[PDB]
Amino acid sequence: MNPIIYTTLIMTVMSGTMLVMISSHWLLIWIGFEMNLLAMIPVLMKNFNPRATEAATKYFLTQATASMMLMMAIIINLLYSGQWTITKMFNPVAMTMMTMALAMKLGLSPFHFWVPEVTQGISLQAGLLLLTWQKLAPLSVLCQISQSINPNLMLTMAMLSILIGGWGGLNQTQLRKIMAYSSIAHMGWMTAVLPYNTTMTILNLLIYITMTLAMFMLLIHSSATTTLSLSHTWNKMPVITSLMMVTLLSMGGLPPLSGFMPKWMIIQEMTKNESIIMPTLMAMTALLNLYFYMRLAYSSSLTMFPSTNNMKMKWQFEHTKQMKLLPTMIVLSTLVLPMTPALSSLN
Amino acid sequence: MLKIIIPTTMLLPMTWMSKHNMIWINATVHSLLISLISLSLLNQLGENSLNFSLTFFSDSLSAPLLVLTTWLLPLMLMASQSHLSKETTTRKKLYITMLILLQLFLIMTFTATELILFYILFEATLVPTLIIITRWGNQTERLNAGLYFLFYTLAGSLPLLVALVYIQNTTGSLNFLIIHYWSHPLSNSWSNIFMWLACIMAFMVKMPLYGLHLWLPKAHVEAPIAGSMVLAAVLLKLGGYGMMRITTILNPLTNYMAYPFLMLSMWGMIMTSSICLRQTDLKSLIAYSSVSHMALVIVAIMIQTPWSFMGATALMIAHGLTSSMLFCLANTNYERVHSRTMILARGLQTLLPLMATWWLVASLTNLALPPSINLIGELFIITASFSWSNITIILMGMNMMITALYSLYMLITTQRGKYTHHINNIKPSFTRENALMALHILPLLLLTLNPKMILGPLY
Amino acid sequence: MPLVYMNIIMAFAIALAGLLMYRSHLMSSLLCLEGMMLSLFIMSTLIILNTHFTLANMMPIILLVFAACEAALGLSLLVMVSNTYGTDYVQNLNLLQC
Amino acid sequence: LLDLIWLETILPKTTSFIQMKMSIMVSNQKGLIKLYFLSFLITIMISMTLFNYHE
Amino acid sequence: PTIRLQEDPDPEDENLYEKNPDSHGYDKDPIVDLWNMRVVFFFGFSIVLVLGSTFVAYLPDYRMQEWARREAERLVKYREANGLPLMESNCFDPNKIQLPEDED
Amino acid sequence: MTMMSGRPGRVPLQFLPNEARSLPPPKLTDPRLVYMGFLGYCSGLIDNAIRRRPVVSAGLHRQLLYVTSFVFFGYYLLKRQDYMYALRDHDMFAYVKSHPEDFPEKDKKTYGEILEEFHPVR
Amino acid sequence: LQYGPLAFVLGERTTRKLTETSKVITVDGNICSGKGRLAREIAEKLGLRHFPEAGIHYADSTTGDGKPLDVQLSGNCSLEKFYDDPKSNDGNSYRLQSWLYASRLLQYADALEHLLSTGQGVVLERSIYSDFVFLEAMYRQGFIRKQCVEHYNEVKKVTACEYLPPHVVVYVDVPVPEIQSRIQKKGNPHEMKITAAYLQDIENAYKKTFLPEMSEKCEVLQYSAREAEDAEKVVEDIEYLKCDKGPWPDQDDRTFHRLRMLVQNKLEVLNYTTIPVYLPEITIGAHQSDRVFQKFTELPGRKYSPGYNEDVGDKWIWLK
Amino acid sequence: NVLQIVRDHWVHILVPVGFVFGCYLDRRSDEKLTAFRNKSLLFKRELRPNEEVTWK
Amino acid sequence: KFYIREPPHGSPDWLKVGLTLGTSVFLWIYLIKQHKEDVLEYKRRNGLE
Ligand SMILES: CCCCCCCCCCCCCCCCCC(=O)OC[C@H](COP(=O)([O-])OCC(O)COP(=O)([O-])OC[C@@H](COC(=O)CCCCCCCCCCCCCCCCC)OC(=O)CCCCCCCCCCCCCCCCC)OC(=O)CCCCCCCCCCCCCCCCC
Ligand SMILES: CCCCCCCCCCCCCCCCC[C@@H](O)O[C@H](CO[C@H](O)CCCCCCCCCCCCCCC)COP(=O)(O)OCC[N+](C)(C)C
Ligand SMILES: CCCCCCCCCCCCCCCCC[C@@H](O)O[C@H](CO[C@H](O)CCCCCCCCCCCCCCC)COP(=O)(O)OCC[N+](C)(C)C
Ligand SMILES: CCCCCCCC/C=C\CCCCCCCC(=O)O[C@H](COC(=O)CCCCCCC/C=C/CCCCCCCC)COP(=O)(O)OCCN
Ligand SMILES: Nc1ncnc2c1ncn2[C@@H]1O[C@H](COP(=O)(O)OP(=O)(O)O)[C@@H](O)[C@H]1O
Repeated sequence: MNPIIYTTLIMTVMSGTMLVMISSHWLLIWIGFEMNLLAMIPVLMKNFNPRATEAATKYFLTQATASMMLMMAIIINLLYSGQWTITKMFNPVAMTMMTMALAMKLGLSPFHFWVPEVTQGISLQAGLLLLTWQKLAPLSVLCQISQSINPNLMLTMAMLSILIGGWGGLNQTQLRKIMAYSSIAHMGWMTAVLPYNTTMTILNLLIYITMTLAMFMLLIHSSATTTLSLSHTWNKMPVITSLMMVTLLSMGGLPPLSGFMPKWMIIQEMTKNESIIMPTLMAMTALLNLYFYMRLAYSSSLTMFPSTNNMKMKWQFEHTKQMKLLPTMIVLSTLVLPMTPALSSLN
Repeated sequence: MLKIIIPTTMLLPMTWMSKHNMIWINATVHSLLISLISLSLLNQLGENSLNFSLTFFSDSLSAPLLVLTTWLLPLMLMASQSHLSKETTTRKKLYITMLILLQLFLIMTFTATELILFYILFEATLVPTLIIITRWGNQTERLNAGLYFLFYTLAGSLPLLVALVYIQNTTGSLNFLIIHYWSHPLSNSWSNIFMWLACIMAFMVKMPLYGLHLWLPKAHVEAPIAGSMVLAAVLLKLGGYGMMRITTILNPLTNYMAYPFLMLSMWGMIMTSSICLRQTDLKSLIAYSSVSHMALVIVAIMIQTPWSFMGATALMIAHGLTSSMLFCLANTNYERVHSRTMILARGLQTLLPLMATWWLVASLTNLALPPSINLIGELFIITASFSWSNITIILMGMNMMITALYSLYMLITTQRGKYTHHINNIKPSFTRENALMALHILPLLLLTLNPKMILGPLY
Repeated sequence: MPLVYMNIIMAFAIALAGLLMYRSHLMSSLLCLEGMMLSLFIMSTLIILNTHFTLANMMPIILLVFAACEAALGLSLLVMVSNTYGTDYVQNLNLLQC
Repeated sequence: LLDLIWLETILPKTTSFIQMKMSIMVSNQKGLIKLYFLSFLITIMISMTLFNYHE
Repeated sequence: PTIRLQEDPDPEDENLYEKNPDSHGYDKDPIVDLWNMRVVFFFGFSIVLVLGSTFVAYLPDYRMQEWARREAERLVKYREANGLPLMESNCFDPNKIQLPEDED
Repeated sequence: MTMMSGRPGRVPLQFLPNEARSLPPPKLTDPRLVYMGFLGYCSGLIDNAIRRRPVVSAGLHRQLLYVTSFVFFGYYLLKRQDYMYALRDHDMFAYVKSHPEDFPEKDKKTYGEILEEFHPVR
Repeated sequence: LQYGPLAFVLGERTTRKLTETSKVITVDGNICSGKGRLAREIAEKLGLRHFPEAGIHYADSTTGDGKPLDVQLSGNCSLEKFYDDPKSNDGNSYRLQSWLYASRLLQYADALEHLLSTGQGVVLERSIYSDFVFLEAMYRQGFIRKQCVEHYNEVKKVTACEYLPPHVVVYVDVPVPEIQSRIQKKGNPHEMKITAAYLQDIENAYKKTFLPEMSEKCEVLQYSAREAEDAEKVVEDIEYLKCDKGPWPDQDDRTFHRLRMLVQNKLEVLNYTTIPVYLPEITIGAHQSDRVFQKFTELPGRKYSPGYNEDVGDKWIWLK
Repeated sequence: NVLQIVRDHWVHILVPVGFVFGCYLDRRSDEKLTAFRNKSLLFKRELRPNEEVTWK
Repeated sequence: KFYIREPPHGSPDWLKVGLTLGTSVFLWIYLIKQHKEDVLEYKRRNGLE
């Protein structure tokens, strides 16, 4: 693929997201989703092989079904009230359709099956893009229509997302599938607090995006897509594996690391309403994500696995392409908790 | 109290800027100086606490714990440098960095005025300990031990956080002074019962409570020597300190609620003391002894009387010192013979006489020989329990017997008898090990000379 | 609503169920996708004509445009799939699991 | 009997067994779009019935 | 190869007394080891231990024990001389306490 | 639930309205700004470490730029956060003042008049 | 500026630099045949860059300073001990074969990078497409196991598919008795132990797999021993080849861009050499790996990046 | 000759400097809690002819 | 001693170093000026001086 064509496609994906984010008309939001999907499909197939083709096909089918349900919800809302503005969604059936369609777009359980498969079938760069940038638009729409949400449905889907993310990620040896299941669980966390405070949703999204970017950039830096491939990195770059371990600690939610900030705040917010049982269950379930992060850290950093002979040659060469934003992303993903009150700037 | 906090954060770059052959010297010297500085916190008042600022305060309950932590750091530095000789410079600096971060977290934990900051620091203490255990441990089970050390803690502490924030939505503050002054009774309802359990079970799992103690033998046996020292000396006392702090809001629900934990603690001290009688590993025996003593402390905090609180404070300090000394003593033999089996090396009094004297003093202090502060705390707790109910003297009494047995048993198995014939590499004791033992043991008797400094705020 | 509105919504539901239930061919599911788009066009046109929303009369046309894109996209993918297996069967898209 | 077997059986081993079984249940999917698109249909119908009809 | 991989043999432990018969067990460098011993002994026993015990022993009475004793002596003297009871069952004056109007 | 998005008089993408100029600016020695500079220094050190350069000595201009950028962003971040908290307090006080029926200041009772149940510890 | 997407967007295009003499040339032949002299002569006459055959220490000559490093920190294999004890129980034979394949892959990447950056032709002795014959000669003699051959095939399958085959393959044919006589006259005491079965296996591997399958990609120039000394005749034969049958003419500018990004960044080239397949011959335990890596990092110009080692005379570090 | 000695033993001032800085910061923190200085019912006192504050 | 060019030479890239230092000093000067103006403006609005 031409570099100019690739740049144009990335800009089109971004422009679709911003069109969703700046629009006041439902038709323009649907158009932004359409344009984003159309430009996103070739990015998944940038390196051509049967697995990438299958992943792109599954992604296209899922997103097309979700977009059709979105259009149906918009049309029903227009039928019961001639309103095109993105607002309190005057019809409950249309709101259920919208919630289900946006959940399918986000990968929320039980519309979650496509995320691990698509993430596994594509490269690490496309996985980074899919798991970071592709969450903004549906979450922005959900934040906009939060007042008319049915708390039961989204809370059910969020709890299911956390549970399924933990359980599914428990069984994975492939790094991309581990990332996909972590994404599902974090999606559940962000959607659990949406009916109560959108600022907490935005904060959680930002922290998750920073952590995911750092993780994926570290996985790109050391060309590892499996656990056994990552177990060789200590014999080539030990600092990378050390930073990887601290990043995994932060993603696990342990204090005083930055990954503790969102959950903490979310729990606090849910106790400002009554909502006592749900945060307790959510934390107890997030312990599973912590477990498989810890297992990865055991495999890559806290123990030394056997290596190969040809690794010696790799000692003589250096990394040519250097990611400029990796150190800042690592620092933000680890040492940011003392700046917690700055979240007031989000609202 | 930044005059103690800042010097540790300065210990960090001093370690990372030191020459390759001068890290241990600098770390030890400046840790000792920091301990000397922290000695000034013992000048406490009789009515209120030393309120340094809006964020930090010193009470009569936390000052001895802070002094114990700052004193323990140089001891761990001295103990660690023997088995890390072949390690590279960067990894040695990383190990020292982990120890310094742990000490900083503990120092900030023992003086936080708010309960949520206390929670954050008391949970931040997990990361360096887990890294130390799972990276610098010796055998393969260490990984499993780390997992047992982690989730056992978090499963107890995640509910507490919820309870904490809930309280701040009801009373409007988590500051310990405002909490104490504006205290209100707890009603007898299911919501209040579960609030009590959420507030209590984290500290229970930290002590640990009998039945919730399975993480401790694993973690304390698989960890390196400094990890074992800090785990047994200070990290167990976080649960007791937190429980003594949090019990101010749980009255009068505590009388009804405590019963199962009291029975668990008493029968569990009996059971763990009995377990110590049949143990083939030397480190596991010390771990289970720690469990027994902490069960006694749990009973003391739970019955909620002034004498019981003084006993709990004294016993916590005494147990910290004694357990650290015992772990170091065991590690000397392990470093000699590269095995933890207790019957492998026998008759060591013949080969190492002064080391046998150290063993004798440590075993004597473990069984609470008077007038050591071990016995002071134990006797105060026993008197409080007798006032609570005259039948407790049975169970406590049985403990006082079994303890002595296993303690002396340990000594008799290691020092007396005839030496193993085929073990021909028992080198003479170094100055470092003898100095470590002396620096463990002398403060104990010095504290006995002046006991009101470790009796807590109820004095 | 009249009977026409429920008939159109019923057609949309039938097409959605048809897409969600795969038999063997990808082309059949693509056809169900186009059926959903057609039903949405009809429903939106009826709602706009009934209420005399003049400026909204252009929205269905725009809808059709993006429909074409979706169709083209699907067909493109279909070609690649066939080139790998010689058939358009969805049973062959099983290299990736959960 | 108590420390090495039953205290282990109840708290940590039961938890590990349950989590492993649920992980095997959740992650054992053949990757066929037919099956979980049928699941999507079931989910949509259930959500339209249980939550949407009760407003 | 009947082997599973290439590994170094397990090395034997080095004895510090072999190269330095008076080793102190601190370091393999004799000068560094000697100075480690010196600093540990000086700053552990000479500085922290003895001077810290001396400092703690002479800590000024902020717990207010002698003050409480003198106050108790004054109160006991006054109450015994005036014939008042030494201690009263009420620590608060009942004149400042308003009990509820009705107990039925 | 959005609390402050619909607040009247809000300019969409201002990040610092003119009213915020009425508040005292954060001091240049604010410990939060010092922590932001520490974050910049840490980023510089990690940048040196990843590229296999002497961590403490490799690039002084790069480390200086890191620290300066972090401080520069943190100053305005702190300004906006302080403005938001001031707005919250102002709105709270105005609402309390304008709704006296909802916030009644009832009679204060001394502890000599309130009956508190006593629960003995025994 | 470093080559990349930006350099390709504006200006730089590879296809304009190819001036009918790009012509990657490899000259194959059995052991002790005069293929090196023929390669040097071909490069001299045609004005192409000659690449001496990649040995155990090829990677050392291209990084840091060109001086070779210790065998413990580089290679961890010996050809002399392969000749002495071909059936060693420490897996020296397959370790040497695997390291040699990796070195040949690195050399091919270097040659391709030079050709694509400058447009000047390159001549090579052996290539990744020719290495397998030695492996076959090891397998038919019982020197290595079948799992070693399987691992070699996996690495070759994932590596050699990303490059282009040579334009012209030159072969020098020497009879096995003549090879033995040349080895005898050479005087190296280790090559004297090469049995005729080994050389025969190499010759069958060549003449039955290498030439028949490389004749489909491009025409093969076979020369006997006597007609290999006349280098000018061989060169003039090379100048009259009609090369329109291989993948090379079907390479447009985007595939050249991809190949150029692949040949640089040698870590990407060597990625799949160290796949986590645990054969005892090539697997190294954690303790030895740690020791050898720590030893490597203490070399005079290896701890930091090439321009940041002040112990070899690097200045103004604190402004780089 | 002291250049080498300093470059070797300059890390021995970090901890005393940190201690002094901590004392200074503690004094600065004490400076911000004077809202009830010489105002409590128990210790309220008429100032001496020369002194300005009862405690710093 | 390098066998290759080692594009980073003994002397640093003076253009990039100068740009970095200039950006840092410009940012610091702008921050100081902004803080001064903010303090003056606040004092004016609240009428302290
Ligand atoms: C809370 C209070 C405040 C504390 C804040 C939190 C902590 C500090 C901030 C954290 C970030 C700071 C440093 C980041 C860059 C570190 C990267 C690195 O590799 O360092 C090596 C580097 C040495 O490398 P080199 O000199 O080029 O030559 C040796 C070779 O590189 C040889 O290198 P190699 O690559 O060949 O060796 C391989 C090695 C290399 O692997 C590593 O070095 C691991 C480094 C990972 C960095 C941490 C990750 C990101 C930050 C998160 C921190 C989490 C904190 C929260 C608590 C949880 C703990 C994890 O990997 C291993 O061996 C695997 C061992 C497995 C151990 C696993 C434990 C790792 C996590 C430990 C993190 C602890 C916090 C950082 C402590 C500082 C570390 C230098 O260390 C340094 O020299 C820099 C550190 C000190 C610089 C600051 C000093 C300033 C100047 C002194 C004057 C002070 C001014 C006072 C003001 C008043 C005037 C008087
Ligand atoms: C090797 C051979 C050994 C045998 C030979 C030994 C020779 C004799 C030496 C032994 C001395 C015998 C001791 C007998 C008692 C005399 C000392 C005693 O009188 O002093 C006490 C004082 O002792 C000190 O108070 C206790 C020492 C303080 C202990 C602190 C430990 C140092 C810090 C190190 C770190 C600690 C870590 C643990 C954290 C809790 C009295 O307390 P006090 O009634 O008031 O004094 C009243 C008058 N004042 C108040 C004006 C002073
Ligand atoms: C893990 C660390 C997370 C950090 C995240 C990245 C940090 C760097 C990103 C820099 C942000 C650039 C923004 C500055 C340009 C001006 C744009 C400005 O006009 O935006 C305004 C708003 O300003 C931004 O929102 C503030 C962004 C600040 C982000 C930092 C907060 C992170 C929480 C605490 C973590 C510690 C931070 C440490 C910093 C290094 C618009 O207000 P408004 O249009 O009405 O709100 C839209 C959303 N609504 C309506 C739904 C409410
Ligand atoms: C390794 C072992 C560690 C595991 C121990 C973890 C168990 C801890 C105990 C359970 C804590 C749950 C409580 C969470 C915080 C409660 C705070 C609170 O006060 O909320 C109550 C409500 O209380 C609750 O909602 C609690 C319900 C419990 C839900 C979660 C159940 C978790 C498991 C319960 C049984 C476990 C028993 C203890 C563990 C035994 C050891 C295995 C009041 O809320 P309102 O709705 O406003 O009521 C007044 C107006 N109506
Ligand atoms: N892939 C290989 N496997 C085993 N031996 C090899 C390999 N490549 C080269 N050699 C050894 O290199 C030696 C000489 O190489 P060769 O090219 O035939 O001679 P010359 O240097 O004169 O051209 C021979 O002993 C040959 O065995």
